[PDB]
Amino acid sequence: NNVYITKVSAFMPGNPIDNNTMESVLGFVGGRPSRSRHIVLRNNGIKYRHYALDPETGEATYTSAQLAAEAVKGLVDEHFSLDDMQSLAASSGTSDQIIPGHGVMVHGELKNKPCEVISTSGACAAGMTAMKYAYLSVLSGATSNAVSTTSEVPSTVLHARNFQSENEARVAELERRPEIAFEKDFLRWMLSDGAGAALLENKPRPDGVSLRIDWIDIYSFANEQETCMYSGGEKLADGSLKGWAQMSQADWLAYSVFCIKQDVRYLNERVVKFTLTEPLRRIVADRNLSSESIDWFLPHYSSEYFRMKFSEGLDDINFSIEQERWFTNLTVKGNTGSASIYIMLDELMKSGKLKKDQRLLCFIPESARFTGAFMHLTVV
Amino acid sequence: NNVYITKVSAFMPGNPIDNNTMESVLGFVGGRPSRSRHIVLRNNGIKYRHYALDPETGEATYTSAQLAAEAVKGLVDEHFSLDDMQSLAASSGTSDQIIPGHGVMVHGELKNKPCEVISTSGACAAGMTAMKYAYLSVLSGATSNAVSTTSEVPSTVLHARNFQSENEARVAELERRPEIAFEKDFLRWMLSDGAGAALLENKPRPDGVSLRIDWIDIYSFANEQETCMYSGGEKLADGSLKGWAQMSQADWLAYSVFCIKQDVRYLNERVVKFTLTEPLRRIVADRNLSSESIDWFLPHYSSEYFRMKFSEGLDDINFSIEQERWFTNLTVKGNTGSASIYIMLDELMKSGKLKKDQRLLCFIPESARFTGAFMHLTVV
Repeated sequence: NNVYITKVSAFMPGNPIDNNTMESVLGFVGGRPSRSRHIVLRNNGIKYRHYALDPETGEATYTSAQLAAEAVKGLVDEHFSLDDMQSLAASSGTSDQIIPGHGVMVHGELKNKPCEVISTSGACAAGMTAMKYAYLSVLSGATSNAVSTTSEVPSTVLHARNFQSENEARVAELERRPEIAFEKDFLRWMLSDGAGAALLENKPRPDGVSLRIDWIDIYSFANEQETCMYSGGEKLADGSLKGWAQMSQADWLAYSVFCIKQDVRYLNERVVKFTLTEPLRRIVADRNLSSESIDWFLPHYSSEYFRMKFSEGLDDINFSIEQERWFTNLTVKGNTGSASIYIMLDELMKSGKLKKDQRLLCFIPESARFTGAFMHLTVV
Repeated sequence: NNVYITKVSAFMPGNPIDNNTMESVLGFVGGRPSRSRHIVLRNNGIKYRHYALDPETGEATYTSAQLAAEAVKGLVDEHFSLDDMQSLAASSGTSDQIIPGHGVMVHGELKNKPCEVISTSGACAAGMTAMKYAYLSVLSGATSNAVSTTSEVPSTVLHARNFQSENEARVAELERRPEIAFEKDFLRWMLSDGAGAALLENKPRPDGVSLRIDWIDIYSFANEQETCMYSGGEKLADGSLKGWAQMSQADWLAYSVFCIKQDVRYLNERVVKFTLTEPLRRIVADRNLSSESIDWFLPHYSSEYFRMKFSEGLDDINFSIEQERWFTNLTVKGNTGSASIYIMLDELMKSGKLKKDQRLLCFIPESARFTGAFMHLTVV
């Protein structure tokens, strides 16, 4: 009983948007430009990204459910139609609503016949917990195929309108040039929109390359790490997170409780050890891994600032992988959060660089409260 | 390989609250008592329920993460300790925050050692997609045990404070009737708080009874049914759902965008067909089931009004099951959403009424956008 990725699909809304255009798309808070955009862009290295926003009108061009539906429809070919789907697992850190779950909204867009639909939640790793669900479904024999998909439209919550009531509130407290906290403004030049999907099957395709999933290992370090990326709440001085419904309605607006925030200094101190080295050293030992066997390393490292910090982490645990074997399109596609690993896998599989028997290691960290997800693939 | 539920656990916050006491815990909107509470209670037949709310001082007694952690802790005994957990799958229709996912917040409360943590999302069926993830983990051989847990604290969003800006906006608009619509007040007398947890293992336990999971089948009918229960958005005239981030910040408050709403006429028209009869007649045909072979039917039917309507649905597909084989504790535990099936299973496994070889059919509908989840169990 084996599981193979036989088709991957990526969908980026609209056109690539360069560093000089992006602020006009995401808007000015309180009539003024962002103070730190320039150095955020310099540190993260990202040069283009996509937003599900109309360039001329600023209207939304895709809900999160539509974006995911577009990616799933990219899996359809002569070997697979939507109605063949035996199980659909979907996630989005930026779901359009709180209830219903994201997956049934995607099913509503796809309109394929009644089938099993699962939603996973969280952030960067949620696309990988959806993929592991789909993997387990086929591996166990519950189904002979499954589809996982994830989508991200943080443009919905990064646009300047998401901070207007906060700006107006500080103007009623008479401050002259109020600026939103860096913990809020920072993610606005980091996160962008994208969606991916994967078809998993219990036999490889007759022609072309398939990727056998050998395993998917996931570890949470929330038992001792604090929340680090959060929305729908506010992080307290003691490190705990206060949920939005424990705050007053007035405060939701005055503090932008529903925008995405990052405890940047805490991230910087702990992301490498508690998303990479602590889980990977466990997995290396338990599975008897050799870094020399890995032909392709696909890391979602979010920001050029962390590329070599993660590489140092691999060194510290005797699992060095030279930059020549690292594959990523972060700089050109954007940090699409949970979709990043799908947008990487999509390009590598369609590139023609893969060779039979080659081995792939996928690393998907989630700084939200420090999860590391890892997947080992073998080309067949 | 096989999967056994070897322990179930349930946690109700606080003391049972009766029909006369409940509105003082949940509050008046705009100083006036609710006009619909009496008939909603008349129709749902519920007499007790629990809220994670201090009844003297009104403050929260458990977050959703804490409520689930209390349930997971109920699983611990001489045969299982928290650190033996190879996988945790958690869900909540009322997560404390949007990011991170509910599961890693549960882990942060439990503080057990690093392990795999997965979150599922949605409403009533999300407890069962979480359980099916745990079941597939053990069925596939990925792990030898797994824990699923779900928690509900709708009290956080049903309290009167969640409607106070809309009341003010309706007073300010000079509405002849300033009360909030039935579609927003209805669920305040329907939904209540509770959590459950289940331990799944690849061998039964020697002492006492175990429940072998024969299968879990799930169907979504969102391909043709509109959204029906929803929060963090609003239903448009054309039946689509507009997500909260597409609405102005002022409208979030003016219209209570983040409260839980239900389209009651659409619910009443469609919930029996598209959560019970359409999925179950598929399951019955595919697995060649006979209603005569089921010793215990455990249905989450939410309201007395629907008990015989679901029973009628069984008749329509020639799967009649008479009331003496139904097991529920709704009237005395409340409608706890996704937790309901855990709270039914907890009582039944502890009642001593289960005999070896008896067969259980669990039915968990989700009206949110019409999913039916079904689980078949055999006492060993």
